[PDB]
Amino acid sequence: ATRFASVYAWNRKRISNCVADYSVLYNSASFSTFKCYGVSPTKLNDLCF
Amino acid sequence: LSRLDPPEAEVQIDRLITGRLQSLQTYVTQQLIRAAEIRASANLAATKM
Repeated sequence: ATRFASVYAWNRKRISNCVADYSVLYNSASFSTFKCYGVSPTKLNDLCF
Repeated sequence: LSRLDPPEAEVQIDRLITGRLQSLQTYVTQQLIRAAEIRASANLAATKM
């Protein structure tokens, strides 16, 4: 996307009713900080929620 | 194993192992005491017979 929200007015969105493919999350290592707590950063593609 | 990486999965598994081992030791001690009581009862029954 082009724009984001403020820290105080953080935008909340619901994700469901679709297939989640987080390949792009780690394929494009353009994010300075990428940390997962309680879930494997690499196994994100082998989980259901 | 799936949620957490080996670093902290090690301590989590260690805690689970400690708890389960404590439960097993308590159960085995109780079983030993009960077995001693039943052996005394069986000796009494054999003497009566």
